[PDB]
Amino acid sequence: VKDYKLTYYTPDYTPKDTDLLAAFRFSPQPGVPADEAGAAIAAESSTGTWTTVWTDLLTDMDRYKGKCYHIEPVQGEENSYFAFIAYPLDLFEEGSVTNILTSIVGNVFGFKAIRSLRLEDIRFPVALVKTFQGPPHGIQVERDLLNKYGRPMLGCTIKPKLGLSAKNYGRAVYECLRGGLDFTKDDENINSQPFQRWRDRFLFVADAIHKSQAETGEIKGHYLNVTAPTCEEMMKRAEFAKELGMPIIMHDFLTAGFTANTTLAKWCRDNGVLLHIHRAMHAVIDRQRNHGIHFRVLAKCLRLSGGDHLHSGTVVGKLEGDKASTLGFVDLMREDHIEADRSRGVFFTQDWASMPGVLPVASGGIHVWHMPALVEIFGDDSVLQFGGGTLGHPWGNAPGATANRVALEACVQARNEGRDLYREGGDILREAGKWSPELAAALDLWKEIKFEFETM
Amino acid sequence: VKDYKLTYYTPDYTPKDTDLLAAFRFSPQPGVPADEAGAAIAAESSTGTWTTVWTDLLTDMDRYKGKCYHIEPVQGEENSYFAFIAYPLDLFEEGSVTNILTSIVGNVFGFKAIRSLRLEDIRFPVALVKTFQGPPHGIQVERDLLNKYGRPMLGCTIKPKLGLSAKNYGRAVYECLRGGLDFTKDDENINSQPFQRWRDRFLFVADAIHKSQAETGEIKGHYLNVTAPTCEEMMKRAEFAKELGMPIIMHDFLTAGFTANTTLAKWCRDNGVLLHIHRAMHAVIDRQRNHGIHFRVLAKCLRLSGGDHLHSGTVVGKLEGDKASTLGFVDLMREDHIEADRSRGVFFTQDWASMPGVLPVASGGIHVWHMPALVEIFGDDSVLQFGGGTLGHPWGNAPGATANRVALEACVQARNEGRDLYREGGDILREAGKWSPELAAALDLWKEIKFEF
Amino acid sequence: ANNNPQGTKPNSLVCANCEGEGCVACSQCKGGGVNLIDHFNGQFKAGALCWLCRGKKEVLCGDCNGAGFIGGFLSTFDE
Amino acid sequence: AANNNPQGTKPNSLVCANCEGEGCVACSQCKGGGVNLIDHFNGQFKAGALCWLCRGKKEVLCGDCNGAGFIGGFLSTFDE
Repeated sequence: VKDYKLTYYTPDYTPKDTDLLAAFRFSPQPGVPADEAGAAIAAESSTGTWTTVWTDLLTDMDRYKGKCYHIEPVQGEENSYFAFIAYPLDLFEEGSVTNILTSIVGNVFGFKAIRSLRLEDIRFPVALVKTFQGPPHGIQVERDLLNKYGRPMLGCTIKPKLGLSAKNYGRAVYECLRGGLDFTKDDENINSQPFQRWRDRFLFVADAIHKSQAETGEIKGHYLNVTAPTCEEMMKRAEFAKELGMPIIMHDFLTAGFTANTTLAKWCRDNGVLLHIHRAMHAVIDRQRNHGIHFRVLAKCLRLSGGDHLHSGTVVGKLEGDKASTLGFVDLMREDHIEADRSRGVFFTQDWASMPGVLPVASGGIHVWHMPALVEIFGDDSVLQFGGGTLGHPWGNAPGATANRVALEACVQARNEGRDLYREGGDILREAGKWSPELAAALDLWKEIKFEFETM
Repeated sequence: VKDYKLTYYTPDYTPKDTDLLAAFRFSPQPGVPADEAGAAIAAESSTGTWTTVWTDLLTDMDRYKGKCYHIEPVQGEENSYFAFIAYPLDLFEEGSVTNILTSIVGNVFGFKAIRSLRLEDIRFPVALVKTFQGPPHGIQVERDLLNKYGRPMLGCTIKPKLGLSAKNYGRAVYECLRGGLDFTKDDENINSQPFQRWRDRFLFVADAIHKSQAETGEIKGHYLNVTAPTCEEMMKRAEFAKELGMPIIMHDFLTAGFTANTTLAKWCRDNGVLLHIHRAMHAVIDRQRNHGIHFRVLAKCLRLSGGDHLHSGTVVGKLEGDKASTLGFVDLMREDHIEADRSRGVFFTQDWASMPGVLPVASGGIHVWHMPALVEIFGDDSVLQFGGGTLGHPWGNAPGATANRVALEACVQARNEGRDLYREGGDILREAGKWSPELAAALDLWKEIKFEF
Repeated sequence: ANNNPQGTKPNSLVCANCEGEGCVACSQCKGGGVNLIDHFNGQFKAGALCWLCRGKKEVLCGDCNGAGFIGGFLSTFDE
Repeated sequence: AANNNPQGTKPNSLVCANCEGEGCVACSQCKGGGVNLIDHFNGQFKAGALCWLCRGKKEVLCGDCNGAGFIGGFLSTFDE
């Protein structure tokens, strides 16, 4: 406002326990200070004024005001700062993610005096956490429905095939599920397209599931993609998939939106199916390290809106500068109390108030020689998707599933006995691939990795 | 067949008339050529293989893959190229724009051998344009419904928004509309907060509309925000706003999604309501000039999905370059055939097959002294939203409304007679602000006259 | 009063025409609150309340419509 | 195998090295011949019949260019 400290930058202010905190990383134009830029970010995402001539008729003021309470520099980067600001609780609707997004990130990202702006984290109070539904089932309930204890679950997307009839699709699904996998995933581009409509696909996939589950002895599934053009088409696909007796469905929450995802999560909670969320079109928002919305914010918003599985990305190839951040936001969506740790990317202390957790899905070009690492990093509360590491076995679809199953069982059983999994990965796999030709062929096709000379 | 050929970069290939074309601007890593990067963008956004060892198991291929056919470089910039790609028609389903999005801009943006990637334009064939519904009403039907001919429309936003009871909200709306405006707009943060729920706000707004319209004789309106947390709540709000007799509603298509926007557009067509689309949360996708999705692609996707008005932002203070581009896509919202003109950002020739238009909306802190410029740039097929330019008048809200109305009518009457508006706009405003006190007070408060070239 | 640009302060974001206060002093009655001369048709006669501010002695700023800073959204999106 | 690199492209381009951009390599148990030449297990596979690995096709998928021809994308790398 004046020499007077902007009425918005109040560094001696401590936030209540019912305030929504937000941490922006901003970089301002040449010739603009940092404190004024912080106060301006605080005023843009609220009443858009510093003065008091508009929002003063009788008494209402300073209540619906986003005070900014911390500005610091970023170590290493030049001309780049962290701004912590804090919003009241009366600004937000009860049970709506759309409103929170539209209120925080509505039109601040277009501020002219700012060269770049990123939203790094966010903290929801418990008073606001308890007005949302959360995931339909969670981790324990979903583990009890399928009756899979101890090990992580396996899956195999059918990604590269396209233009397949519905019957050959059902046949490949049957061959995979019979061999020893647990789930199977539709390509996310597949919808009601002229070479393969949706009702035929649903019919034949259901037939394959029933056959393989009846002749194997355990519960098996297939993520059917119910993403549709309208609310009506989506609910119609979901009703028909429940009629056939399917345990789990699929959806993507960035092209379809948050209104459709909330609606589908409430339907899934009423009717008792599990929901698998597929993060597509996300690199458009959270790839560049200087503008956009980091992905942990969207992971939190998804844990609030609804979803049981979530794609999180593997960490077998990343360095410790990003493996740390990914492990951070993987703990942000499984546990119940997360302490602030800036090395792992967590900015605020978050308490989830006994809301269930979601389940991380690790996918994308992985094969058998990675199994020791994954079982050590993600733990056993996760899902592992094998795109090409299954359908490419030298002699079929079912043998590849058998190979992956054998490798996973060997690795888990070895971990239970105390053996290390970073020094003895190759040893475990080689000594297990001796009484089974499938695992021998699989080990011979791909190649060992030897992560970093002994470990990591 | 070896990747000494890349099988995907076919420079002599000529795209059919039933192919969906896309134009990317990319910048590759230090050490990768341009042709390989074009072929890799074509393969990432399709079957992700260059080889035929996987798909072509049974004599079927080449009909579900895109192919680069032009990799010209960018003039001026260093290490940046344009890549044109053509996708077959049988890859996308009908009526669904989420499918187009998730099939083009899916995982391609996460490619590793690319430093940055942006999507600049897109061309829908008529075969695919003809399967979407489009705008509920359009432009002609909308002018006929509201009965306002030969001038832009006038609207006002309400900034005291937060912490104002429902009845005082209704009284402010009544004062504004009675003065001479056409539309009032509901703020985009106001849905159902505990200090002001939605039903008891729709009530008082409808009451004010009925009073002012039965008193003035014209047709008045207020955009009522129906953005809800679910499909059911959204439909409930829209049905209530229709029962009261309201002629227009509002929505946010980037935070609520495209499924909800298509659902609402179908409802609005079946029930005779107009739909106004607010573009919140857009700079998070399309601000930086080197990563994201240009806004004209989203404007096209909107015209396909549904909507009658669309925010586009003022163009009066953009000097050049980034101004002629804006005008560019305004022509992609009102016209029916647009020839390729790279100087204004249009990459491909687009033909809309007699699908209706969309109405631009300008906003963002404009006052009376901008009236000539706007009336000359956007023409008469647009809406002009005023913020402080109406609520800040020294006398009240009805005087500010009257001031803006008088200024607009003067500028329009001056343009009709054949007078240049860039040169002598301020002269017209001053010659009109002599027999009206409100316009004189306005001309004296917003001291900035103009930049008169 | 009439300056060329919207005029941010030197190396800052604060508005200049008001120095951040958001409101300015009426340039018609010179803060007095009473008219000085006849204006339109002898209907605003000297001796009565000022015709512009109507006795408040303060009007809204112009370049920064009460925002106090320039780059905002109710004062800037005319670019 | 044919190349001992972990996973690598050609010097500049994105084309994969091990597979030379074809996506399929030659079997390493029978050297393209197509018939065993030594007992490979206890007694399950005896020499003189179809190769146990490739089942008589003499061609197998490639390890790094995981069926594709290059070194990016959802087939040959990890999702961040």
